[PDB]
Amino acid sequence: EWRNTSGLYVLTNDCSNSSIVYEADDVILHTPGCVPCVQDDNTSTCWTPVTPTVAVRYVGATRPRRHQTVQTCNCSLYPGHVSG
Amino acid sequence: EWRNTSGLYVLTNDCSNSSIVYEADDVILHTPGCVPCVQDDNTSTCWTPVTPTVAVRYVGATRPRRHQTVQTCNCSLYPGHVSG
Amino acid sequence: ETYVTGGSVAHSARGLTSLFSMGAKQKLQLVNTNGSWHINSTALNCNESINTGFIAGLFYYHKFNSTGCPQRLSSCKPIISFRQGWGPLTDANITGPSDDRPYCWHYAPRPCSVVPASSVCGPVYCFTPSPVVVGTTDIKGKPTYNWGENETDVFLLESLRPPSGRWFGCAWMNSTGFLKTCGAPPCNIYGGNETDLFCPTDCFRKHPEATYSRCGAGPWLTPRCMVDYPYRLWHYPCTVNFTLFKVRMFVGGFEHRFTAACNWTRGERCNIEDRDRSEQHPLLHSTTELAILPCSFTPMPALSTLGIHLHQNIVDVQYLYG
Amino acid sequence: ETYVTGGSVAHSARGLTSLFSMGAKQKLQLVNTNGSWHINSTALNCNESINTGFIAGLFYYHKFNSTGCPQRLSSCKPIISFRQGWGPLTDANITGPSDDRPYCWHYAPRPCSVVPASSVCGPVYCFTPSPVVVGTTDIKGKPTYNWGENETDVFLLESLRPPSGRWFGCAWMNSTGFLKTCGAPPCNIYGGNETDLFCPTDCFRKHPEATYSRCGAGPWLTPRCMVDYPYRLWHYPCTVNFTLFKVRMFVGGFEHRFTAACNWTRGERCNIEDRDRSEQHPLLHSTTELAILPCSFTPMPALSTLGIHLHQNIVDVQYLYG
Ligand SMILES: *[C@@H]1O[C@H](CO)[C@@H](O[C@@H]2O[C@H](CO)[C@@H](O[C@@H]3O[C@H](CO)[C@@H](O)[C@H](O)[C@@H]3O)[C@H](O)[C@H]2NC(C)=O)[C@H](O)[C@H]1NC(C)=O
Ligand SMILES: *[C@@H]1O[C@H](CO)[C@@H](O[C@@H]2O[C@H](CO)[C@@H](O[C@@H]3O[C@H](CO)[C@@H](O)[C@H](O)[C@@H]3O)[C@H](O)[C@H]2NC(C)=O)[C@H](O)[C@H]1NC(C)=O
Ligand SMILES: *[C@@H]1O[C@H](CO)[C@@H](O[C@@H]2O[C@H](CO)[C@@H](O[C@@H]3O[C@H](CO)[C@@H](O)[C@H](O)[C@@H]3O)[C@H](O)[C@H]2NC(C)=O)[C@H](O)[C@H]1NC(C)=O
Ligand SMILES: *[C@@H]1O[C@H](CO)[C@@H](O[C@@H]2O[C@H](CO)[C@@H](O[C@@H]3O[C@H](CO)[C@@H](O)[C@H](O)[C@@H]3O)[C@H](O)[C@H]2NC(C)=O)[C@H](O)[C@H]1NC(C)=O
Ligand SMILES: *[C@@H]1O[C@H](CO)[C@@H](O[C@@H]2O[C@H](CO)[C@@H](O[C@@H]3O[C@H](CO)[C@@H](O)[C@H](O)[C@@H]3O)[C@H](O)[C@H]2NC(C)=O)[C@H](O)[C@H]1NC(C)=O
Ligand SMILES: *[C@@H]1O[C@H](CO)[C@@H](O[C@@H]2O[C@H](CO)[C@@H](O[C@@H]3O[C@H](CO)[C@@H](O)[C@H](O)[C@@H]3O)[C@H](O)[C@H]2NC(C)=O)[C@H](O)[C@H]1NC(C)=O
Ligand SMILES: *[C@@H]1O[C@H](CO)[C@@H](O[C@@H]2O[C@H](CO)[C@@H](O)[C@H](O)[C@H]2NC(C)=O)[C@H](O)[C@H]1NC(C)=O
Ligand SMILES: *[C@@H]1O[C@H](CO)[C@@H](O[C@@H]2O[C@H](CO)[C@@H](O)[C@H](O)[C@H]2NC(C)=O)[C@H](O)[C@H]1NC(C)=O
Ligand SMILES: *[C@@H]1O[C@H](CO)[C@@H](O[C@@H]2O[C@H](CO)[C@@H](O)[C@H](O)[C@H]2NC(C)=O)[C@H](O)[C@H]1NC(C)=O
Ligand SMILES: *[C@@H]1O[C@H](CO)[C@@H](O[C@@H]2O[C@H](CO)[C@@H](O)[C@H](O)[C@H]2NC(C)=O)[C@H](O)[C@H]1NC(C)=O
Ligand SMILES: *[C@@H]1O[C@H](CO)[C@@H](O[C@@H]2O[C@H](CO)[C@@H](O)[C@H](O)[C@H]2NC(C)=O)[C@H](O)[C@H]1NC(C)=O
Repeated sequence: EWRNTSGLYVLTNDCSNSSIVYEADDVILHTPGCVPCVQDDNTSTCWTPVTPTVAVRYVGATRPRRHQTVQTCNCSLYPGHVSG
Repeated sequence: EWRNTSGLYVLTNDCSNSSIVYEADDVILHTPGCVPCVQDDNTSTCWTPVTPTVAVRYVGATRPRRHQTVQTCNCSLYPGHVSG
Repeated sequence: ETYVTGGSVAHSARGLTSLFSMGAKQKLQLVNTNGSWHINSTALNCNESINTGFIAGLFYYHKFNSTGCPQRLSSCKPIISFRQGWGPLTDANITGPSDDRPYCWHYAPRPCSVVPASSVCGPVYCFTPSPVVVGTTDIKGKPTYNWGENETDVFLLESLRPPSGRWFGCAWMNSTGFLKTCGAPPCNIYGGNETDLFCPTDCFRKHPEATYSRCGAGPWLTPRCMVDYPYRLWHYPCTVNFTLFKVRMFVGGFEHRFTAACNWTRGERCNIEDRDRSEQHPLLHSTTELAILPCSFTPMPALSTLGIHLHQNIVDVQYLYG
Repeated sequence: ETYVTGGSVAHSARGLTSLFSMGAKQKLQLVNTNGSWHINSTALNCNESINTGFIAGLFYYHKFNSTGCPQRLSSCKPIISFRQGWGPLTDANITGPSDDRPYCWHYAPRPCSVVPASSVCGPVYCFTPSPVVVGTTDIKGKPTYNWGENETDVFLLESLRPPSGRWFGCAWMNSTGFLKTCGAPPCNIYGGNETDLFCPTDCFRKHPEATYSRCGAGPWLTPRCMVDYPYRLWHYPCTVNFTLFKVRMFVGGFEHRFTAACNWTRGERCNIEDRDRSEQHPLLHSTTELAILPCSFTPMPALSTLGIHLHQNIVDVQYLYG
């Protein structure tokens, strides 16, 4: 729910190392309260959440892999709200 | 918010003596959290609330009178819910 | 006819699970002991892991022998049997012997002090209202210094109220299988044939502002309902026939989510007096319906107006858009 | 451009009120005193009633002399200037002299002990977060027995945390017009050039779980905002230019509603770091819009999903239906 930067706790939607229960090479499972963000090489992005417990990279949900669990990632806290 | 009966506190929507700030012959003013209910003679009825702070007997809202501030009143805690 | 809508029941939460076919071999049943009824600690395997215990509890739905449960529950009393309450709340001081049977909902516990693990079987569960398992640490190193004799690996709780401390209360079973619990001091409602209730939980009907946050200490939220956890049957046997509900607490500013069981059966008289205060918050926040605890209510007024709106026959519903 | 939507301002909450035409004659202004800036207690009528004080405060919108306010506020520091926090919370023990100026948002107060009324002007307000006035009782009858000399009608507070006690903290001014406040002990966030913040309020950014309920003690909710009350203008002079918002607290099971002021101006940089936790709850519970304190957020997840959704340019709004 929060991350550490320059000696200052700051709110975020990135998952901590302890907030993820299981992760696969195309699916992450996590406790509700955050959203997965992953960096592979000079490229970090968000993961699409559906039924917030489980998140997908692209919408293709239907062999664990440790995908770097990184938190230098902004999205989902500014919705970019489409007109409801 | 609650009333006394047979040594047993029970929830209610009736206003206490301390929950009413001002009352007139046709209008009561009260703190939010209850609804006025009045007995005149062998007849106790309920008061219609609009903008819950102030309640009116019948819908004719627009000289104080002490209107008996009784709590033998059941209404509004079963809504008799009309289909939404 | 009084019934519920969102009430989930785990009585038959099984199918074709006949691999074990007999209680995973650690059969549990109640045995009398000189006029006292506790669990059969003899067979009762003790050194299981969390996963093994979870597997064991999955199979425990049918084989529980409902024989001593009524006469054991005869000790417990309904909320009506006690006397009225008034005045400001004061923290009670539980001291000396406590003859009262701890499994009753209205049991006042002692403060959660240190306790060696040599006299406990199974995990110990504290209730920051959601339940948590508590670990231990070796006794030789720290200056706790041998409460018993050559003992090790000792539990310690030492918690204040969860807004300041860590948990309301904790529970377990001691070595001989008897239930043992502790928690924060409860509220006295008289200092500031019947008996004086000491309010270990939300005693709304017997005291108006004796809320769970101020007064609750232990797994009991209402005299009818409690917070569930995998070892609920392990500790309290007689609560097997309860029905489950989803609960959102919002305690101490933080958000708490868990499930609750209730001693509810279809057809119970629940006109207006058998309603107990409890603090839920909406899970979906929409559809204007709240799956609240049966025979209860919440201090959350309606959207447009105020006044708790509750249905005649179905009690688990809390209405909005009055 | 950073601005707000629901921000109500009482700077010009007047019109054609020239009946008094000069501050109802009890002009308030700040005066230096040997390097200290306090309110001029000399004229400063003292024995007024609640209605008279309310009338006095209604006219007080324009004649406030903004001269000593900046140099007086130079003592106060932003939340950034302090150091980081970690570990479990521990209650601090404030003792000895307190050189720090009490009007700062980050002032750790002493426990709210007894206080004679011979050295206080104006009403004293405690904050169960909504404000309440505190009365008195004569010192002769009770054995408290003459703290000063032939003094009468003393004040006593003696409150724990509002979940158990009665209020977080209380504030007033002493006879010479200097601000005096007390409250529950704050949290120490280090025991378990910069300075060690002692967290008298919701220090979310400097400590993650140091919430208002656990740590807050006093009228300050956030380092930017505070709970308003009729004598806020009386007690704290430099908060004249604040803007008001409606707040729902829901503390300790009970429901609390009041108004809050904030040191907010249009155009303040509020990208992501200048957000402070504050446990709000919906007033209308619909339209998916939450009127929240500016530069802040609430731990109430969205309807279908979670993750706090906040707007780029308007900060007072909390979004639902993500
Ligand atoms: C939970 O609900 C179940 C389902 O009703 C209860 O099981 C039933 O309990 C009654 C009361 O003991 C049993 O009646 C007795 O059965 C014995 C043995 O058959 C018989 O000798 C007695 O004369 C009497 O009829 C009933 O058979 C039993 N049914 C089943 C399917 O188990 C259970 O007692 C409830 N437990 C609690 C804690 O409420
Ligand atoms: C769930 O609620 C039911 C309904 O109250 C509980 O059953 C009740 O249990 C009490 C305690 O034994 C019974 O009271 C006793 O009744 C006997 C016989 O009348 C009397 O001699 C005793 O002095 C005492 O009053 C009560 O009759 C009984 N009622 C019913 C309808 O079964 C049940 O124990 C509760 N279970 C749990 C797990 O909370
Ligand atoms: C597990 O908990 C049970 C429940 O308290 C313990 O049983 C109790 O044990 C004590 C001492 O072992 C018994 O006290 C003794 O009995 C007489 C009976 O009059 C009592 O007056 C004396 O104080 C004497 O010390 C107590 O009666 C007994 N109660 C029951 C209901 O069995 C059990 O000892 C605990 N086991 C362990 C390993 O801690
Ligand atoms: C709240 O907002 C009002 C409105 O802007 C502020 O009043 C203004 O304050 C400034 C700063 O002192 C004044 O500028 C100075 O005015 C004096 C006297 O005219 C002049 O000698 C100085 O050279 C300087 O220009 C400004 O006049 C004043 N305007 C009005 C209409 O009062 C007020 O200071 C703000 N208060 C706080 C606490 O932020
Ligand atoms: C409301 O927020 C504004 C913005 O932070 C506050 O104004 C700021 O007040 C501080 C305290 O005096 C100023 O810091 C000081 O600045 C002087 C001169 O640069 C420096 O020598 C000191 O060491 C100290 O850093 C800060 O400059 C000032 N900023 C602005 C933009 O005005 C204001 O005091 C707050 N008011 C309330 C009632 O909370
Ligand atoms: C109202 O509150 C103010 C704020 O504390 C009081 O002012 C303080 O008063 C004390 C004693 O009256 C002063 O202490 C004395 O001054 C020296 C200065 O070095 C100090 O070292 C000694 O401890 C000595 O007792 C203190 O300096 C003074 N501080 C300020 C900023 O004015 C005021 O006395 C209070 N008035 C009443 C009637 O309670
Ligand atoms: C949003 O993303 C930015 C970059 O993608 C992150 O870091 C900020 O980057 C900007 C651009 O230079 C800096 O001005 C900020 O100071 C950076 N933030 C921090 C905390 O150093 C960051 O994840 C997000 N932006 C901010 C301001 O947090
Ligand atoms: C609803 O109203 C009734 C009467 O209008 C009130 O009193 C109850 O009346 C019924 C009818 O005989 C009795 O059976 C109940 O025992 C009465 N209640 C009590 C507490 O004695 C009462 O205001 C409401 N009903 C109930 C059950 O509280
Ligand atoms: C329930 O308790 C009884 C004792 O009252 C246990 O009965 C004994 O169990 C041991 C262990 O198998 C046997 O060696 C004895 O022969 C049994 N004695 C009697 C009289 O039955 C019983 O095992 C316990 N049930 C369990 C552990 O499931
Ligand atoms: C449940 O436990 C009770 C314990 O009393 C069993 O009742 C005993 O059953 C044995 C043999 O089955 C006999 O000694 C008597 O019928 C009972 N003894 C008593 C009452 O002292 C009962 O059989 C058990 N039922 C199940 C299904 O396990
Ligand atoms: C606000 O207060 C200041 C206090 O200094 C006033 O400034 C004084 O004004 C008088 C006459 O107006 C001068 O004789 C003093 O020399 C001034 N003080 C200083 C330190 O220069 C100021 O006039 C007041 N303004 C208002 C509008 O009340």
